[PDB]
Amino acid sequence: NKTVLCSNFFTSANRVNCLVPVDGGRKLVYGTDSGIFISERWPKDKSAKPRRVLDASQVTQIDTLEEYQLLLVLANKTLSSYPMEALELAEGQNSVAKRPKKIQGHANFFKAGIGLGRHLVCSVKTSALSSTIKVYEPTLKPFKEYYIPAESSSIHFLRSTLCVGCARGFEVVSLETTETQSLLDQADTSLDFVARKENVKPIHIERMNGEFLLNYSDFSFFVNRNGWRARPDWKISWEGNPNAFALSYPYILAFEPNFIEIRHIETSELIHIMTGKNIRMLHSSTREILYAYEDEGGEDVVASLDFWN
Repeated sequence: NKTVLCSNFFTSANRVNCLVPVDGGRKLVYGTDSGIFISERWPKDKSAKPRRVLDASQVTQIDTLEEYQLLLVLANKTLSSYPMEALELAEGQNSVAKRPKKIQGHANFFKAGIGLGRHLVCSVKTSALSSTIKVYEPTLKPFKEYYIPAESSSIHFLRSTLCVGCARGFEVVSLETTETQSLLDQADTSLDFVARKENVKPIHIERMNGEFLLNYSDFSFFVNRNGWRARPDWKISWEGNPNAFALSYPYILAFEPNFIEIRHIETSELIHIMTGKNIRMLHSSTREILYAYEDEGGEDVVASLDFWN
């Protein structure tokens, strides 16, 4: 099932760039080119509009550390924290809770995950050229920094290490110690299609049992750890150029700007294509996958996909 959550409020004036659920999924926080808004996921009153909570411009990425009651905001390349009370109804326009704390001045993307010891926030500067990675620990203090001689698409926490999606592939980087190694094994000949292509866009990594599902813009396949191929006869080549992925067993969903492609994880067969315009995956949780799309004219629409059997 697909359900439309909000088709009325966001428009061609000021589209939804990003979103994160808070308060156990009972509220949604939206980032746009002009501001940050909050609504109820299940409002009692259906004339309720999202409400503006922070002024901030060019908000391209947003997340939380719920344990530390921090809202994390990337706005016109500046990464900052706010306390979660910034979102309260009780707070007014000048209150000290809506004051940002600068974390890093210039950043292209970030990722907050558990990655030990403590748990963490990474900010990545990147160009065609190179990438600089900074890592932070709980009020937030710096911790470790890294350098990478390639353009980076993505970043993933893999227990004690960071796996960076960069133009040469997934490269594993050691939190304490080191230095760095590719994930895939050069001797595995069943992985030559990956090596054929240079360049690639590694986008997303997912654990299943003791295999990992690796998702790039061109293809998906499984490895074992030691990055040796698993299910060697199983391979998906995507119809489009997906920039995001989500797993909702037994389905794997690839989002590209003009369509969502849905495949069966066991058989690898095509189940459904959902066409549209300017499709952006917003957030994937055990609850649902939230995404946005343009509809005529000029509505911006927020929707939910949820699977059940």
